[PDB]
Amino acid sequence: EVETFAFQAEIAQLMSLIINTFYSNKEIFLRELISNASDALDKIRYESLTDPSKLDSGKELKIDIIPNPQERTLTLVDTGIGMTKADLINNLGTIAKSGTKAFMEALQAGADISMIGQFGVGFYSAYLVAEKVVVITKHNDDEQYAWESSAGGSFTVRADHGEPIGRGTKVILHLKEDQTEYLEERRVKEVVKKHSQFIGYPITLYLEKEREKYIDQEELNKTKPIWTRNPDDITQEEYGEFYKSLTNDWEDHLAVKHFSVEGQLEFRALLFIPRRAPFDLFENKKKKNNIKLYVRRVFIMDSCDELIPEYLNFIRGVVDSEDLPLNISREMLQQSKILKVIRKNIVKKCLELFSELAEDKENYKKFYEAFSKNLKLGIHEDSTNRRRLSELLRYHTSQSGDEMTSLSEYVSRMKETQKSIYYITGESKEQVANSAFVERVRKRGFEVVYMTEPIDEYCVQQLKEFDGKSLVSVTKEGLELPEDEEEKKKMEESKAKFENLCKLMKEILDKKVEKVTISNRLVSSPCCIVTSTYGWTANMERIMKAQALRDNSTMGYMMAKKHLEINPDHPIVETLRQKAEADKNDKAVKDLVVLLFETALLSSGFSLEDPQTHSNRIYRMIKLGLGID
Amino acid sequence: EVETFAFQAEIAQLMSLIINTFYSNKEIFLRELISNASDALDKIRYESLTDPSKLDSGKELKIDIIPNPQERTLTLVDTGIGMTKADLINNLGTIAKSGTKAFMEALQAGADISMIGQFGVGFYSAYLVAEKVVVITKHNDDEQYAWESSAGGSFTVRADHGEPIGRGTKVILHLKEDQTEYLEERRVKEVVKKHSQFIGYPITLYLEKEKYIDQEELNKTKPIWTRNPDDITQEEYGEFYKSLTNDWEDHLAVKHFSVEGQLEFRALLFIPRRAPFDLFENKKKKNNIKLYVRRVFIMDSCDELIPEYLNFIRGVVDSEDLPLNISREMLQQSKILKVIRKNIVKKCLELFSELAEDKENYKKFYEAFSKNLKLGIHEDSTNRRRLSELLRYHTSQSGDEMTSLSEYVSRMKETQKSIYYITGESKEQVANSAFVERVRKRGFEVVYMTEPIDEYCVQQLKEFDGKSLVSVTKEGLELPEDEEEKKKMEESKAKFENLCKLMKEILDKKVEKVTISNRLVSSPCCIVTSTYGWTANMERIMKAQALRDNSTMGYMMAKKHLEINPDHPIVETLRQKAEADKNDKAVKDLVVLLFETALLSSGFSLEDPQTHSNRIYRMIKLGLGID
Amino acid sequence: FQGSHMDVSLLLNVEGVKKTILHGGTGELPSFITGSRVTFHFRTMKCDDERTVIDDSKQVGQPMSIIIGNMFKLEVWETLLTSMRLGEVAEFWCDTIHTGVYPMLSRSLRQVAEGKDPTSWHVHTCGLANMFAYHTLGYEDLDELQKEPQPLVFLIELLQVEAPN
Ligand SMILES: Nc1ncnc2c1ncn2[C@@H]1O[C@H](COP(=O)(O)OP(=O)(O)NP(=O)(O)O)[C@@H](O)[C@H]1O
Ligand SMILES: Nc1ncnc2c1ncn2[C@@H]1O[C@H](COP(=O)(O)OP(=O)(O)NP(=O)(O)O)[C@@H](O)[C@H]1O
Ligand SMILES: [Mg+2]
Ligand SMILES: [Mg+2]
Repeated sequence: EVETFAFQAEIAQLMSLIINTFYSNKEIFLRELISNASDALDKIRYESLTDPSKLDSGKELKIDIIPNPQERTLTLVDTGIGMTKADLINNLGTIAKSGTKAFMEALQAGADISMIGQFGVGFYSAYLVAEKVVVITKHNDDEQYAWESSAGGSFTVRADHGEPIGRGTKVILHLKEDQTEYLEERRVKEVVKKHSQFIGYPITLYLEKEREKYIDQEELNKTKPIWTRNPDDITQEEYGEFYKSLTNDWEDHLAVKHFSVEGQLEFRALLFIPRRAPFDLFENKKKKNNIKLYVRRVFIMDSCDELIPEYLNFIRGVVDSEDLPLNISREMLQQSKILKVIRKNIVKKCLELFSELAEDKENYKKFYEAFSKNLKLGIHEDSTNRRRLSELLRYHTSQSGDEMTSLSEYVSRMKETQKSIYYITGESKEQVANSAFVERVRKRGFEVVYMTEPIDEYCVQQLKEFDGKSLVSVTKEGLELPEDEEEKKKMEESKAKFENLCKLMKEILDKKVEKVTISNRLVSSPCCIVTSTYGWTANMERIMKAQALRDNSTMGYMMAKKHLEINPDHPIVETLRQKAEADKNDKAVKDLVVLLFETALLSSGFSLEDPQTHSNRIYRMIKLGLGID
Repeated sequence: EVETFAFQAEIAQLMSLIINTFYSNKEIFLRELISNASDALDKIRYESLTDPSKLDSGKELKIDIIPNPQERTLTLVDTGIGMTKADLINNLGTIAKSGTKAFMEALQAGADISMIGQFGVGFYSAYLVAEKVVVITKHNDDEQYAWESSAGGSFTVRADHGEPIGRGTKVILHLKEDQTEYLEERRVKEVVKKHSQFIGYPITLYLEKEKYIDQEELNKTKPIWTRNPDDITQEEYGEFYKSLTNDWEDHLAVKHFSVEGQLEFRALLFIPRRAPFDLFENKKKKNNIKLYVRRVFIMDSCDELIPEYLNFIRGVVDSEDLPLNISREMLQQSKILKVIRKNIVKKCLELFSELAEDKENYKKFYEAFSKNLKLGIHEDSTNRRRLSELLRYHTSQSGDEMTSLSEYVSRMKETQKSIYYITGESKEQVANSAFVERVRKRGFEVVYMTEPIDEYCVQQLKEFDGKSLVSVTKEGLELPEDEEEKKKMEESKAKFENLCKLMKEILDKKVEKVTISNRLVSSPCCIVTSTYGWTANMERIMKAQALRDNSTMGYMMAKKHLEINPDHPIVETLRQKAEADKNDKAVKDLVVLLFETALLSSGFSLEDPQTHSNRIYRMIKLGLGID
Repeated sequence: FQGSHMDVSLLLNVEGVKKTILHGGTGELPSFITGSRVTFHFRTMKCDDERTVIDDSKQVGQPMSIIIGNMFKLEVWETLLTSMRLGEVAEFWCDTIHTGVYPMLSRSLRQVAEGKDPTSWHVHTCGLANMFAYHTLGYEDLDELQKEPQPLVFLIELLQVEAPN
């Protein structure tokens, strides 16, 4: 009726599958072998706690790498626990059987061990490069054995009688001719630096050189992983040394945030703010290499926008975790929601770190000068954390002076009757300061925030209001200052009087300015060009007309509707009104109106549709002035 | 002495690793299941070639999907070859043992059927979702057999004696509580459309809806790339393109080719008629070129199969044999990706070259993707010499239409030795610009380039056809000269050197060198960029970059040179006044105003335009006398 | 070099209709005054994931055209066409509110070139009487929409706007 069975596995095809499909890059074999070796040491160290006599065979815990180009053999020696003959047959012989996992589960309660091994297929990755693997073992209990294989579905166990090892395991890989580049010292050093840099135990690279045919020993893991240590005990010198070792930069770290989060997702993070912004900080193009992720002191992956937002890529550091669902190739994870939670915690702690750092005035000035572009990019993109990022903003204001002030200081100095934050954007502090738009506002004693970088436009694209106060761009129309009764009476009288002049100027510059009227934001300049309420600001339109990859047709979708704003109290405007009343039409008045519009367009930041015409008009005006004839 | 052994495997641990570690995304189980099924059909179809009597059990080959939320069971029925009890034990019950590979290798010579199941571990991916699997098979040779398992290291084989299934296999998955989202029609349809859209055989989805069972054909777009390109008409290509891209418009051009050898793959690329609106805002680095292996989706290209600038091409690349990850998501060797990129770029350039004959179709394609072409010229250094022939530009003698550089070289004067070009933010400004005023008088054709990307394009395009590109904006322009012209120029320099040094004294820290000019036929003066530094338009573009270091800009900023026109009356009057008055407020103010106007007209921004506007207002007042 | 290629802004003030811009358009906003003639390809599909085509102007080859006047065929179309720039392929995701009058207009647009002229209004009244009392048209679009109303998606490719008259 019902005949139960048990699953089987074709061993040869399974081995071929492991060799060919599991691992993409073949350079990871060391990362695996060392990892095993690491656990091999950990066990004996634990067994040293309850039995020091078991270390009588050897008192030194180290890993040695010996390349031998004479025989093309890569040797890896460790004075670890070693494996018995039974251990050789079971743990190494059986695929997917992890003796390390069995040792870990056999432990008692909670103890300070973090064995890397979890799967049981790491060792066979050695066949990615080698064509023959020999493992010479000497456990502290039984005799020395030799295990030889070539991934041919069978392995040989022999009673070894060569040079005694005392204790531990020595693996010899007879590399194939194709993968001979790993006998070079430089390749081995690069691989060790990339993958096995933070392993706790000392690892050295024995080599043979001449000076006269001496043996050179070099340690490749002098730097120790400090994130395991308690953050309070660590000193700033240790942080600086770690930063220099990690980034290979002479300069120290500007600030460091070291925090651990426990619970269902426990991990320790160590973040550094670089002292100097890189020259090529942008243009990474998926080459983030910012926050290297580690699991039990083994590198996994670079944060390709998974762990960190794009704008926060200037921050360096490491994240380490103990328990984490890991891929078969140990180069990625299984769940992205875990990465999202990591990102949430990292962003929260980064904002907390920035708030803490904001107290140091000079250090915060340096940090702002270094990464204000990144902060404003974050304001543009990160929507949930907009208040916190906004509080981290420093600006040059009219009343600030040379030094920069926060928006909170502006609110503190903000007037009692004022109900908005008046900002003006431009390409320079000097040009903005002398601009016509802020003449009236500064005349009335209202502080104005100068935003003198192109990315500032994006900053105001998203930041609509701050602390319950709305941001108002001086350039944009509808600027309504608090006005008295007499000011309103004067405004009404001027609007009544200059109606004919406004109509005439609208007629003259048809299809060039949507609306021509008087204004309350000009005190010395005759006229100004004002962006409409909906379209791109003048500076914004100028900026986004210069994008390298832009659609010309798309430009026409959000073009600004130009408005002309004249000053009724300017002598030029009164003379123009008088002349226009004298003559309903004349060449001189039309030329003056065109020239005034051209000058306002130039001063407002708009590029001329044809500067040659305006230049020629100026040339003719100069000729008339000096009377060359 | 020596004691050899044989490798073993821990079945429970291996199964746990396969279930938990092999596959990151749990939704791909269908992609695996369906795929197997396909082969079961393919096999029998092959066995129908030499034995039609083997189809007497069932004359129809189809795949049916039946979700049942009442019992929370997902059923997949196929009228394939089926498996015997021996086949059940040998293939399903053994991991890493694939019957598909054994069947494929037993074929005589080279047949025409390619199956996907090399690895043979795919089936177990069903346990990503199901907590129980029941496979009801009925091979023609042997009785019905039910195969029940729960990935617990054991499975049960049972005589079925249930309702007949004709011939084939029916796999029923008892979904676990968490993964109940796969009973919805939308999720199943989306998964099938994403992964197994191009399965050759018909895939039918069953459902219950008045209150009548319904069947919906999930796959309708036949894979045309397998068919011979000569047989396919244009209507079929357009229909396939519309189905692939969900676009109301049809394709503009199609390139269907195949490369065979050590790397065998066939590709089908489409140039659309109209460019996308703002795809650059989104990432859009994917969903452009989709890679298929044996007619199943593998990965979405992003800078690997195609460069960034050709991401507008929409197409498919299909290869019969490629090394694959165990996850069936990504490839193993990136060098193969490099080879694919090289071949695709070569074929795309060939496609553009052969398309260039159609004048109107070219004009449209260029209007759509000139930005992409120029970005590729900026990036792809190896293909600059071939990409440059695809450029179309507006010249002084061209008019509205655009001409290639080859036409310019053909029309180039025999004396003429270089291609003169000028960049600006508009065609009208460039046409009326001061710099090109003299050249057009001498008859030399000038190339207008009026897009921001043009500066990047000419940063790399140093020369063409052995003729160098010369920026009219840049200093050192030297047209062929007559002896009389050289004498006149030298005499004018000897006459005006005094005014030149006086202006240099007046314009301290503003202009590096003040000289007479050869390019200014009428304008009073002009500001000309130095030899090595950034040009005015390029400097403005770099100043307008959102993400660029400000402190570094001054290193690449050029040094302005003033060029004066000896024959303009204003310059002669200024020279006469300077000779009459060595120092004077009026002459210095005039020279400052002239420099400001030249800076504005050349294209440079102004450090303080408010001062210039105020000076204009003051001189207007003085003109009109309003004081 | 810059990933960002767009900036959020306001548009499409009226509720019940979602707007997306599939492709760009050359020129400024077209002159939209009463009496102007508008020529515009249109396509109407289902909002569902299938997006099956209901009405397509491309297969017919005759771009439907209207005048800027009080034809009151459908107010939302009269607004969308006005709120459009020339040469602009666009997508509009309306809702079930506006698309109540659609089925009769779809029948008229399918039968305008099928052999029925819009110059008669008594035949439509006879059809309404038949629907109310006698029988049913049985057209697929009528059954799909009148019996069950859903939001719709409209692809609009306006060709040009002429001077009035
Ligand atoms: N140097 C060594 N000393 C002692 N035992 C070792 C050594 N190297 C490997 N082993 C044994 O090899 C077994 C399996 O090797 P391995 O491939 O690392 O599986 P693992 O323990 O899961 N490590 P990993 O595959 O990276 O997860 C371990 O359980 C160890 O008992
Ligand atoms: N529905 C089926 N009908 C017939 N034979 C099947 C069916 N499913 C599986 N088999 C056989 O059982 C083997 C194991 O299945 P499977 O694990 O899916 O490998 P595969 O079908 O070859 N595809 P893959 O595992 O990705 O290599 C297959 O190779 C076939 O020989
Ligand atoms: Mg291991
Ligand atoms: Mg499979």
